[PDB]
Amino acid sequence: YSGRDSLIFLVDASKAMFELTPFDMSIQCIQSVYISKIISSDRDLLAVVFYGTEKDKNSVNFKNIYVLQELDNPGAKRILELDQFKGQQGQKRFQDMMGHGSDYSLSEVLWVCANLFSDVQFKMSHKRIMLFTNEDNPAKASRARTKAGDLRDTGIFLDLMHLKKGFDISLFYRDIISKLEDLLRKVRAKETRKRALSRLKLKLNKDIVISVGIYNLVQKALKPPPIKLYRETNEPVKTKTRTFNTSTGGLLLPSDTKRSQIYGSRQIILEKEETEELKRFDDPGLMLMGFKPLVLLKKHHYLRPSLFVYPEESLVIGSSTLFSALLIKCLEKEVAALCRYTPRRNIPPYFVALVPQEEELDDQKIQVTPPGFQLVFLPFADDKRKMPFTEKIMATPEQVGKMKAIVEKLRFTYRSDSFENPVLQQHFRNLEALALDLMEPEQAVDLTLPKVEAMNKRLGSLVDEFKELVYPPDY
Amino acid sequence: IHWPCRLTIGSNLSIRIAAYKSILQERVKKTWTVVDAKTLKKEDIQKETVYCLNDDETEVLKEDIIQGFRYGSDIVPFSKVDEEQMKYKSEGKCFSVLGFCKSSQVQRRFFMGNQVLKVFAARDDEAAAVALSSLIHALDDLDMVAIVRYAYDKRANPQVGVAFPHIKHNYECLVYVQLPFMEDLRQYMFSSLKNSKKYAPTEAQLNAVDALIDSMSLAKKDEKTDTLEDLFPTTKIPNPRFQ
Amino acid sequence: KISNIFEDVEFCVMSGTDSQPKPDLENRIAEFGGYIVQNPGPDTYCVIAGSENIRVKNIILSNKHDVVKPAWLLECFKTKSFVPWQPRFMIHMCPSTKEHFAREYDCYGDSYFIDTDLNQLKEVFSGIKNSNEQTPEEMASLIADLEYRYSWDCSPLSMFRRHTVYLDSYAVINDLSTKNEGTRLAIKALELRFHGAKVVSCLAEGVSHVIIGEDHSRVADFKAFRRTFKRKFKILKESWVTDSIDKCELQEENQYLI
DNA sequence: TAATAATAGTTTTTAGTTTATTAG
DNA sequence: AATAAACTAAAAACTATTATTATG
Repeated sequence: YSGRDSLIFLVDASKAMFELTPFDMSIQCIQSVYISKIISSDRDLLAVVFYGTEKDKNSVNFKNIYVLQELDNPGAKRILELDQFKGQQGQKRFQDMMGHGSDYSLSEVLWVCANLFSDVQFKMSHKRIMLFTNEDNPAKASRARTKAGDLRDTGIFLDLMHLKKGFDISLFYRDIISKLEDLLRKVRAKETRKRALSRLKLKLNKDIVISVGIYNLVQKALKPPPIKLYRETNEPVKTKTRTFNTSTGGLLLPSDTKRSQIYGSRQIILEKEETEELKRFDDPGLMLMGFKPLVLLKKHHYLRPSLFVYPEESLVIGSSTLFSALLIKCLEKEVAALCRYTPRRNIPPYFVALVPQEEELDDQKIQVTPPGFQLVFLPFADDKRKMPFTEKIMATPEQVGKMKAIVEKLRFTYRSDSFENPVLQQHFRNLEALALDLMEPEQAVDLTLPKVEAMNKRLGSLVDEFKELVYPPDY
Repeated sequence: IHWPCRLTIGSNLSIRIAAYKSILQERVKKTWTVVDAKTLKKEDIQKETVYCLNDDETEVLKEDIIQGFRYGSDIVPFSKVDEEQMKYKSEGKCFSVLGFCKSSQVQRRFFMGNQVLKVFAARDDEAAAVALSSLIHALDDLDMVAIVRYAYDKRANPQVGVAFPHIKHNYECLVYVQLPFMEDLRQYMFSSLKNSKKYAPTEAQLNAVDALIDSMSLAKKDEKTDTLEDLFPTTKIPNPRFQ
Repeated sequence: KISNIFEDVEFCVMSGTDSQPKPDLENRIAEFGGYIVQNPGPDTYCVIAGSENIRVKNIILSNKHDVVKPAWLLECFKTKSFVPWQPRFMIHMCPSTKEHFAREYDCYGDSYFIDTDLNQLKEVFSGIKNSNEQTPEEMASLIADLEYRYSWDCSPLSMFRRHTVYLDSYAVINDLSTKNEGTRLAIKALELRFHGAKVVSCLAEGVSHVIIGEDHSRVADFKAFRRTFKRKFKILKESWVTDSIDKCELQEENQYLI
């Protein structure tokens, strides 16, 4: 989707944040945000501009205003530029080549920010500005507030917290504006997507269909694919690769490709065309079979992640009306739709259960279970597997009670997003370290090692007391 | 095949277990053999690359490549030998369980992975078998689902997973399904539908839909004999692609 | 071109960021014709290292090449020729180079064919970790023999290595609790401690040089233990200890009697 | 004669290639 | 001699993009 959110970092240089110094963790948070952005999304833009210095590096040459990074996609060079001033020696060298606190005007810095925002040549979905100062400085104040209001009217968002901590110093900026602790790299390796799956037609019957918007919500994440860069020049090769004639010499052709499967006595030689046409059974869409109760489910037959189904009022108008009716009926009916589904041409059909997904808006109106249906794959006969019989022994009421007492002592709310992949996190951290010429960044287990290893004594372990077998079962 | 490992409930108190691939999207047994046009065998058939340098016809070999990654505006060089130490280290074929929650919090919607495991105990370990039976009965009674950090082997990947038992008169075990990582939680804001003043279904449409639902019931209704029978059992039909 | 000996041989300046920028290192190898690469390749002679990052540590973790400080390069840059490696501008040993520090060097920067100077000795000794894990008797036995076998027992400030004196700082001898206060009698012990002298505070077999300070009436107590021990101690003035190291020497008992 | 047509190259999934443990 | 971490083609959409046949 076109348009992104633009955030620019503005930090005062008034020799008041030089004394940990506010400038220090301000720079640290800016670096952490830039790292999170470069690991999250590259379509966004970042800009670093300073004011109050003794140097006037800016396009219109305004006093004390210094620009360091203009609005551009995040880059490692910007990270190094930030890091060269991160340290205390970095702070003093920064103050040397930039200049210490001097006179300025907030109208000028807002004007420069507006010019920088206008400099971009892309549709830019949102415009936000982050500002940092310990205390409010403010004539100058009147013009500054007027210009800030004008920019806010133009569609510019502002953000700031005083760097003293509490809720004490925002007096001169009470009206100017329309917390950075969470921005301190608390989020890492985020993934952002804006597109949607292929919209199809709901073949509910033989004549009328519904334009259905397919949406994936929990699709599996994976590391980005590697590139085959050269050893010395460190740039990828054209990667030319296709089968040619080796035994006889020469070049092979796609028309020369014959496919076969050696079965029994002879190899049934064919061509590809038969192979793709074999995969063809019907047209893309969801051919509805009927309704079947949700209670009539094996409750353990998941095979492929579910996909959300939404109306798309772009090819038929009945999508929204009929889906709203069905969802209303989904209150009274617990039967689920049975559909033969094919994402595209030459795909074997799968039987699909449309579990009612009714919207559950919370106090903040979070779209929990968005209004529509989810695709539930139904396994075939071959998808099932045999299982050797096991009906040896049951349990005793004493044992089940003891196990209940052991387990319900430890309970968790199960926050869904509480876990991330340690492999992907470590991979991202390694790439970050290599891109910045550093040591091993850190290791942080995503609760993969159970915390019960230390709090088992806290929960009062009793299965150790209850060894049902004289010979140790846990040998 | 079985997955002979140990259920690490708690710090120690491990329980011998064996797991099997229960439900899986089946693949074809034999892949197509691309044979020669006229010889119909593998003489001029081979998979190979040139790795020509992007230039003017200079090329490169396997030792000449570096597995870089697109770090946004640029590509940082990296190699598999670097991956050898710059990777997460697993601990064997562990079955570490870490958390316990209520079955209400989890969702059939949030069932991820690409396989199903019937979490059985080990072979003829009566003490472990009865302990597992007691644990699964307790979990079922309290609807108290378990969180499992799973790894197939030393070279596998960590896998958060949900555990809830299955009870029958012929087989009794625990069902394991891979839980997500927060990266997988893709979000897409959607407009509400029940408040669609522009598209509000008429009550005549509502009653027609009710009649349609009643007519196209694909399962026998539970009578006095509890005849909740699937008139169209999909699970007992093999994939038509193979036939 | 200039130092074309570096040419026809590939060098990997991968980190090269201790104090010299990479392009300058990349440039300097160009007027010398040396081949520069950005990855560890078998044709690379050695890795020109800079800062200690994770991946150069991996190169150190690996045994693919040789990890080299820029000092060797600068030595090669200034001399315009190859310089044999020494454990002062060199980091990590490849199997080919493992013997290089073993062929003409034993275990440290010390060589077998290049005479070591004060700078070499200081760097070699600095490379050796500092730890005195040896009991004072062994300095008197073996380490004192360094000044004996090689004739250094005449050193000015350390000549009591084998001379064991009596720390005469007590009003009454054979009692170690009546320390004399306000006097400079402890200088004899520190001067003894300035060398390998076993400073035995009480009259023992070690006591052989009784350095009489401001009290000479204590000689009667010395007579009690002058026969109970084999190496008899003799009444000596402060010139034997107190003034001897002040004069930076080791006086003799006969010339310092009483 | 001064509009909308088919139209590329995006990412994004999705299905088809490769090395560890059972069988002798 | 099986399963599965870990590569490798391949097939929609959400964006810019151009030829109509607008008329003498």
